[PDB]
Amino acid sequence: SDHKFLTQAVEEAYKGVDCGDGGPFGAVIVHNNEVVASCHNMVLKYTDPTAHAEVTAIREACKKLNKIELSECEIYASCEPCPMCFGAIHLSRLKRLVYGAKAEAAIAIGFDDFIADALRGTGVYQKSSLEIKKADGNGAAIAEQVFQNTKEKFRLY
Amino acid sequence: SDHKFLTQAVEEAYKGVDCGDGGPFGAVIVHNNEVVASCHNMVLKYTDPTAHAEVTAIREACKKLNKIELSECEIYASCEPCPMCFGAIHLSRLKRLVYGAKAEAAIAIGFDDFIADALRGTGVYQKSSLEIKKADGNGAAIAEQVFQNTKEKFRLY
Ligand SMILES: O=c1[nH]c(=O)c2ncn([C@@H]3O[C@H](CO)[C@@H](O)[C@H]3O)c2[nH]1
Ligand SMILES: O=c1[nH]c(=O)c2ncn([C@@H]3O[C@H](CO)[C@@H](O)[C@H]3O)c2[nH]1
Ligand SMILES: [Zn+2]
Ligand SMILES: [Zn+2]
Repeated sequence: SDHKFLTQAVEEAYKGVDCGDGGPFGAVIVHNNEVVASCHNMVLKYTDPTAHAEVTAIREACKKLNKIELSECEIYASCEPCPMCFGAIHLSRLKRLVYGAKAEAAIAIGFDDFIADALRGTGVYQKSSLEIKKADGNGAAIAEQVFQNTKEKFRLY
Repeated sequence: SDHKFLTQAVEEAYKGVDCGDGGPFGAVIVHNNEVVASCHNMVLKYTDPTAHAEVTAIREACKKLNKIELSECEIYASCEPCPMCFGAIHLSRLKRLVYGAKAEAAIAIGFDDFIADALRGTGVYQKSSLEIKKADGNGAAIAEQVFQNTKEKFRLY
């Protein structure tokens, strides 16, 4: 099931960059194999620098489920969540995170050198016991290729 | 001017608690002593765990100026911004953060031990360049008092 939802996040990244909503980032929030939210980066469409794919997905899932905690849900991110998005995942009480590409793949096409210490376990104050899986193999290769594939179809931000 | 805007952020915190919008947190974004945004936590109002005072203020400031970067603006937070909000502050390119109370003040009254390494200077992957001022004296007293005064006047989240 991990491959299915990570693939959906990747295709959301492509869709969002193709419609000009924002950058090539997708996020899918699922509740026991039922997709609650399927979103991409909306920074350009919303004129909102916080409207990352993950934050957008959290907003939508919480509004749809009428609760501010997503402890029964998991989030699939096309790319490794940034510090803001990882903090949002923590505040959401999401119980699992699966992400496709490492943040370096986005940094390679010019994005901010902006990586969540708590995700990589390199913090003094911020810790995390969130279950975190970095995908490998097939879906991971596809997810990493997103940034080379889309790098001239959108504005950096 | 720092004290005036920090006190307005604290006033926003009290205001938001009174109307049941969310927790005792406020944020004011200014552009050369002109207020661009004045908000409080809206997590309960919006059913959105990302709607912290800082994130709400960034969204509204960027909507008012019709741009996704706030490089000429400064932000005043009644309480030390969390990892999510400090990440959003990074992404917004706000050039200066002035915050009132230490995160320990919010932790003492029930909020998560959820502290941003990059704000306190212990981040490894996240490196902030923005100027950061922790308020002293009367401003610190105001901001810390927020959490004693609003104890059990709001629903925790
Ligand atoms: O988690 C993220 N979600 C996004 O939508 C997004 N859009 C851009 N970025 C930037 O990509 C880099 C790798 O996380 C960081 O510079 C992010 O700010 C994003 N990070
Ligand atoms: O930066 C923040 N803005 C808020 O609105 C807010 N509301 C609650 N909290 C929590 O307070 C603690 C200290 O920052 C952390 O547990 C935050 O999640 C907040 N942090
Ligand atoms: Zn992000
Ligand atoms: Zn916050």
